[PDB]
Amino acid sequence: SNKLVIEEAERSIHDALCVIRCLVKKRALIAGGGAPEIELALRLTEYSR
Amino acid sequence: HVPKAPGFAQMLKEGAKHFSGLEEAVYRNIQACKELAQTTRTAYGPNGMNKMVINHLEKLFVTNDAATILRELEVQHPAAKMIVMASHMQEQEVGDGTNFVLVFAGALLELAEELLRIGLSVSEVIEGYEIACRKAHEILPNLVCCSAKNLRDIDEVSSLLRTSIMSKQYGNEVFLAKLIAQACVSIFPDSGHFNVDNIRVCKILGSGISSSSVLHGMVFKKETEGDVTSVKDAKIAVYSCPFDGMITETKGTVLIKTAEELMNFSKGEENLMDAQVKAIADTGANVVVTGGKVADMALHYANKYNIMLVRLNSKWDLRRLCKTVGATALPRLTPPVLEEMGHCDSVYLSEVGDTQVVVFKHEKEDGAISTIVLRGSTDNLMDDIERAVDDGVNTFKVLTRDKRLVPGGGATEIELAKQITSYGETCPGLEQYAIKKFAEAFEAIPRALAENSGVKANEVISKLYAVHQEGNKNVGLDIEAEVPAVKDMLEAGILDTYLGKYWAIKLATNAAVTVLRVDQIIMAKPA
Amino acid sequence: HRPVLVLSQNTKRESGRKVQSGNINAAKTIADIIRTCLGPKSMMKMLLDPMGGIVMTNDGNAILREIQVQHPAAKSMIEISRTQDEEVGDGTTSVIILAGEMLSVAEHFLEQQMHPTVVISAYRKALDDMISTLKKISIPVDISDSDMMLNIINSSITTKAISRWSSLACNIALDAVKMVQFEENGRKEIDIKKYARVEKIPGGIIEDSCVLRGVMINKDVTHPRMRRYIKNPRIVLLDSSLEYKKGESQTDIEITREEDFTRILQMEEEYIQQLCEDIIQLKPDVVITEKGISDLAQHYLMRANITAIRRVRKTDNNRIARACGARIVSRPEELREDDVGTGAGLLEIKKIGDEYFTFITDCKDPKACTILLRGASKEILSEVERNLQDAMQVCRNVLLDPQLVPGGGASEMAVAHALTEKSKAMTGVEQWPYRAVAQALEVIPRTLIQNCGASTIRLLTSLRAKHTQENCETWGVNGETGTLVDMKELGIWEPLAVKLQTYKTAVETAVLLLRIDDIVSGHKKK
Amino acid sequence: GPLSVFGDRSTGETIRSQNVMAAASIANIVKSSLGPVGLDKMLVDDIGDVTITNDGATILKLLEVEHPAAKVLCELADLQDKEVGDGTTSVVIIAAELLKNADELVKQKIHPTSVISGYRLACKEAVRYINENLIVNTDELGRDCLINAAKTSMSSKIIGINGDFFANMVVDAVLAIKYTDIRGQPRYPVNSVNILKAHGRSQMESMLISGYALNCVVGSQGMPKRIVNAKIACLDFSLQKTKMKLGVQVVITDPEKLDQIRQRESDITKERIQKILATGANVILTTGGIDDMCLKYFVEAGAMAVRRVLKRDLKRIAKASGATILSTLANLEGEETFEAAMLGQAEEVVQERICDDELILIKNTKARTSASIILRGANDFMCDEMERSLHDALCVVKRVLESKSVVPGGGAVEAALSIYLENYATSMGSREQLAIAEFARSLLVIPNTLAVNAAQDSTDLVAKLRAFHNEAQVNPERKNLKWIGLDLSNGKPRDNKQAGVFEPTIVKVKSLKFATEAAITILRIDDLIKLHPESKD
Ligand SMILES: Nc1ncnc2c1ncn2[C@@H]1O[C@H](COP(=O)(O)OP(=O)(O)O)[C@@H](O)[C@H]1O
Ligand SMILES: Nc1ncnc2c1ncn2[C@@H]1O[C@H](COP(=O)(O)OP(=O)(O)O)[C@@H](O)[C@H]1O
Ligand SMILES: Nc1ncnc2c1ncn2[C@@H]1O[C@H](COP(=O)(O)OP(=O)(O)O)[C@@H](O)[C@H]1O
Ligand SMILES: [Mg+2]
Ligand SMILES: [Mg+2]
Repeated sequence: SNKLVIEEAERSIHDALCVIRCLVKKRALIAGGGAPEIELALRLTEYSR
Repeated sequence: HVPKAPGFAQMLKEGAKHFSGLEEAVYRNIQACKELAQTTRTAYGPNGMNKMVINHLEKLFVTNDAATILRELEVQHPAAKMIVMASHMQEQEVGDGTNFVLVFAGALLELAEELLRIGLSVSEVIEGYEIACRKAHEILPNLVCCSAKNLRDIDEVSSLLRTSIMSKQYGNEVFLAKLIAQACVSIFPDSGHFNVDNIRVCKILGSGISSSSVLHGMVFKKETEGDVTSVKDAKIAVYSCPFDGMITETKGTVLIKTAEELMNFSKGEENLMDAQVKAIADTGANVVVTGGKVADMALHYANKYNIMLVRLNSKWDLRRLCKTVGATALPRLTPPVLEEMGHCDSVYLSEVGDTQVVVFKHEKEDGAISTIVLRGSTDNLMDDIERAVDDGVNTFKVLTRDKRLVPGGGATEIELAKQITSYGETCPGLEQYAIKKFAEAFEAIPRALAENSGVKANEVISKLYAVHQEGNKNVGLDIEAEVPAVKDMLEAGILDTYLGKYWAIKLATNAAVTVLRVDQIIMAKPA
Repeated sequence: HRPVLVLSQNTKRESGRKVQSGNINAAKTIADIIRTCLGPKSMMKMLLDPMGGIVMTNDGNAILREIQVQHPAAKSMIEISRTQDEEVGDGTTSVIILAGEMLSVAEHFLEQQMHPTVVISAYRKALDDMISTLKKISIPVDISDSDMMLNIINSSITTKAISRWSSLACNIALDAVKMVQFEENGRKEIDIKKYARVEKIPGGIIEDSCVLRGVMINKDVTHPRMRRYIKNPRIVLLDSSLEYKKGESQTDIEITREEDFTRILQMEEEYIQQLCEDIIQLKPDVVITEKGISDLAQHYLMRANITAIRRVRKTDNNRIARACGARIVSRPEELREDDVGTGAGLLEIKKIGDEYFTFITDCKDPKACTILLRGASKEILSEVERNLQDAMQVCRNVLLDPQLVPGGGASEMAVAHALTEKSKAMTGVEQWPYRAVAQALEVIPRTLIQNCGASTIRLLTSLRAKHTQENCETWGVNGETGTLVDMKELGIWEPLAVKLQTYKTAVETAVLLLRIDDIVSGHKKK
Repeated sequence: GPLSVFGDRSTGETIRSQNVMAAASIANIVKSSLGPVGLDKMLVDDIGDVTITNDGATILKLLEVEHPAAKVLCELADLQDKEVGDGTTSVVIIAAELLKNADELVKQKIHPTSVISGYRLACKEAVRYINENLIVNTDELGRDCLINAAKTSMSSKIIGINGDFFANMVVDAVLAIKYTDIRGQPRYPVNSVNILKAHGRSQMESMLISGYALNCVVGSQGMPKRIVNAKIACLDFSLQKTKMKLGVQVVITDPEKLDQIRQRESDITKERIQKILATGANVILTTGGIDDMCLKYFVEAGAMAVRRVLKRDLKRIAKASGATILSTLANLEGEETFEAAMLGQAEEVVQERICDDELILIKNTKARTSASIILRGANDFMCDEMERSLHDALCVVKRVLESKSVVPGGGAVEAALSIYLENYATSMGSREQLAIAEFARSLLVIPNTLAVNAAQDSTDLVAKLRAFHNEAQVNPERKNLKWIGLDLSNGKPRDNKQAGVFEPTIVKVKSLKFATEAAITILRIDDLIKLHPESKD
């Protein structure tokens, strides 16, 4: 509807095509939404001890 | 190349302008006074709106009264000052109806422009307005239906004062009518001259208007400098001299010649001040109020003989205290007071609204003077209620001068518009057009009441002439709700200032005539 | 220096009563400027131009075009008088006074808390009833009569400055339109601007001014051997040049031999003699072109007894093509017998004030004429030129619409009583603005007595009583004396196209300026 | 420590309050020009040009803005002209009130993504409800639907008369340019109607020229200006002298061959003008240029030649008169053939008087019978207003004839959506129900603005408006109160079905889709960084 929404929709589509681009190089995925940052915080705390 | 037009016959000014004729002088004076009529048209009536007016002193004035607005506006047009000074004469004469002058004379000059541009010059519009003005003073004694004569007490004047209150304080029409009834009737001179200066307003910042009251006495804004603040006998000795002793006038010089006169001078001055304070303590005095300063030796014996001291720095407030408690200001130092003592009921102190005040409250002998203590949330609100209080005191002086009243709220101006139109149709001359335009100026006065209420003024002004068929003469305007279906004014009780209507028609006619006499304007360079 | 976080920078905002009642005072201000230029007792208004010239006139269109205003609603009223100047001739000053009065009564209803769309809807209903009233009081005109057409053009120039020479200016303006009334195909047209040229020459008297039966130009002969007085010339009009110019190419000639350079200089002389031999096959007398004529072309036309004019303008060639009946050709080798201007009368190269003027007059039936104005100076000759333009256009409206309306106040009072009697069946809130349109038409008989100094009370009361009866209905205001004379005896008659354009433009000016409640000023564009 | 940017950074609820005041600065301008009681404005430039208009697109395009949230609403009005064409004051007021009510939600610590997701559930339900509560298509009403929809668009402008003069000229113009397409598409291209302006007589003398009205002159004053049974020759090449190109030069070695080349530049030029004129062609239209040498051949043969016409005007004439737009010579290595069977046809080509200008008219064109409208006004300010009001009126009848569906105007759609979305927010609303409830109050500003500009009762007329629409949804007794609108001339709710207040469906569907999408972008400016202007380095 505006010229500002198309520039954001162009970057959001490129951010969506790059997600599937990472799945071609490495066929592996993890849980999102703050999931691996907690596991990197607990396992490296036990590694530091 | 391009030429220009030089001076012709009398271009001798050094920066001043000049106006001559009807289009350059007369028509421009009308359009300048029309802008003042359209300015205060919104603030006219009970449904009028306030105006935050800031003067050159950078302070705030918010009010709906047209008299106090024009005093702050720095008007510079010369013909516009004539309608301001005509409204200022309405405040000095009766104190109410100052805005009635701006609507009527603003419509008189506006309809005069329709006559100069279609017809007669100023020699016949002025003479036509003067005939209808003399006939307007013959209908006003015929429109009197009620009178403020029977039962001159706090019950009848509580309803006769609501019209001057509801025009500026619409929601507080019941509280301010009872506060002006317990103050104006209580200072009655027993069929004498009603002084409007005997009612003071003590603005105390604090709670809302529901906590306001009227105290029979005076309330000051000063301290005691003592510890005798509880006085129940209240025998007041009022003085105007500074309460510090008796000093000479020319130079003043203590002349010591021996060691005995130096040692006895300090002790002799304390014994001289001790004999003067105990001379008024044996007479039964309790409150000693002075005008000037007070030394430390006078405060020492004031607390010793248990008498209260009051400092009044204003010389005008000292004369009002003499009429409050019934005393006399003595210019000399403290004598034995024979019969010029004051007699109040209770003089105490209380901190109301974080303000320590001194109250000369009368309990038994209630009527000597009155002071309305107003409360408000802002200082700007208390100034607007004080203008509504002063409009209630000025209306009480009108009823003392003339007890007649006319039904307001639009009922008087329609009957004045009908009778002048009857005189205009029976005049076989060329000046009958100005008589018909004089009655249409009365038609625009209930038009401003309907435009401020959100009602269409075309349907409002059509129902007024339809119910005025030669025998009613009382139906005004019902601005309580939309789709009016207007009612009677005597049943509602909307009638005020017959003497106010007698002067506001006369002042606005002479103001509009004086503008039309101006044919040539010679102004100077403003500096 | 941090910028201020604003929106719509350096522009103004204004709405409410200051724009509705502000555009009325801008319309009343322009109507008071030209208020003393409507009746026959009017006065001139001397104006000053930024070029250094002086425009001394009393016409309402020429005054408002010389005024530069800054108010936006004041710029609308100037374009109203420009529209009335192009449609009709003498329909200028009356619209600006009427649109100022229709907005004067419109300001009264805006103070009564009435919506502006109610006044415009009452103005459009009143506009449709003013057109039907003028068509009932009209009168058919015999356009074949000469004395009837002289009374129409005399009524339009009585206000102007040529009312003193009324017996001469009426015969000039009538003969100017009747000559240029040309009809080739099945369509009648009158072009009084491209074919009826009004040329002014300083000197002489105004009584010697007359419309020539033909055209005239300020051009001398190219050679003194050429004749300056031909009885019946055969005029051939050209458009191209009689010279040798470079072609529209990149032509370059390589000269290697000795005889090549002298041959090109001889072929330039033979090319001019070839096109000069092609124009003498029809045996002409006058050759008129728009571009230059070389001296080699002047030599061949000298011994052939041909008078040649050099640099006649393109607008003058289109005007002489209608007078002599010639064809403006642009190829000398494509000349025909129909392209020769036969039927032309006397041709004479006169001199008026140390300057030669080529006169082509005395034609048989010319379709274009030139009005020769001669006066004291160029100042008053611009007045007669602007008055004859207002005198030829009012004759064009009668020849396209032969209906007359009784002017001089009788036109406005005949409709103001028709709007008053029709307003009795309204019975609504639009009844009172419908009555104000009939009262706004009173400003045209108000102006005719304020200019002559008569009373506006004793006369308008008697004039309104004359239209109470349906029999007379044509009583107007006599601007000469100041009494009420019937227009059937005076002879003041205005055309239908003048009075219809006056009422249609004054209402729609009030339609546009009443719907304006906001003004934004301070922005730029490309 | 902080950010070392050379510009300006403002976070928090500062920009969240500035974008609402930026949108309200635009909405408070155009609120006085909505509905039949709306009033026009004045647009004065710095150079002195005055533009009197009331359309929401012409005002916001000429008005300069600075705020980034202000350029969203100004470009929102420009999209309404191309997509719909009259829907371009109502979108700006809705999109600004969508931000005003969402600002009250984010001040209650409600997350704006729930307001964005709450607006999408209310926008898609508003299109679903308006497509299931239409009255009838264009079969029952017939020609009364096209006239009543045209008068609704003209009521906000200068051509809103009580009669049907301007309404009948618009319907007769769109119905005369019915251009069929493949797969059954009766297209109505409204850009082919040449809208001309001339300061002349009143608005009741606006001619409806059945054909085309060319805005050009004849040129040479020796040609017949009226040709009956004319044959139009539409061509686009300059009829000037034969000038050689850059690659071709004239290098002569013989002085005797000089004059034959000079005459050849006009002989090849006049060879084209004699083979296009011997085929019966009387009217020649040219987008290039016809010089003074070639104008003689039309005066001699008695033909009309119009030079320097627009390329957009030549395509409208050649398609409507059956002419072929020819640029050069063609047809399989032919010298000069011109394909004389492909000439145009016309009943009458006549140059009339248009108040001191020249205007060429073509009558009925004998092939397609197109239409052109010549407007008549008082001054040039009214003619620019009459052109914009007529172009918005042509876009209304275009969408009705294409999409045969109309909705009741005058606030009848916004009253029904204000109550259906409140019941829709109660059924499936857990946390986004406050955004759907504020979507209904934002839609109520369209009947609220009609009561302000009419100086009528505000909080009582709209309260009486939704009283009929509430009984039409909760009392299924066939009350038929879905078409209750506003009578701004009287101040009472009326029935828009019998009153003839009709609007197209996509003037409100595309309005609610563009205003909701624009309100999402301005709702995500919680952080804003403004850099310094890089002008002088
Ligand atoms: N209860 C009421 N009903 C109708 N009209 C009222 C009522 N009370 C006051 N008014 C009107 O309000 C107006 C107020 O006028 P005001 O401004 O007080 O005049 P002035 O400025 O001379 O004091 C009066 O003219 C009166 O008619
Ligand atoms: N002899 C006369 N008696 C009365 N009225 C006259 C006479 N001559 C002219 N008038 C009036 O003077 C007016 C002049 O109008 P004018 O300013 O010429 O209009 P425009 O500006 O359109 O040319 C006319 O409307 C006409 O009625
Ligand atoms: N006769 C009428 N009665 C009630 N409302 C009307 C009438 N005519 C028009 N309207 C209203 O006036 C509004 C005008 O909107 P408009 O400014 O034309 O939108 P846009 O700017 O998109 O063209 C419409 O929404 C319509 O509801
Ligand atoms: Mg009062
Ligand atoms: Mg004239």
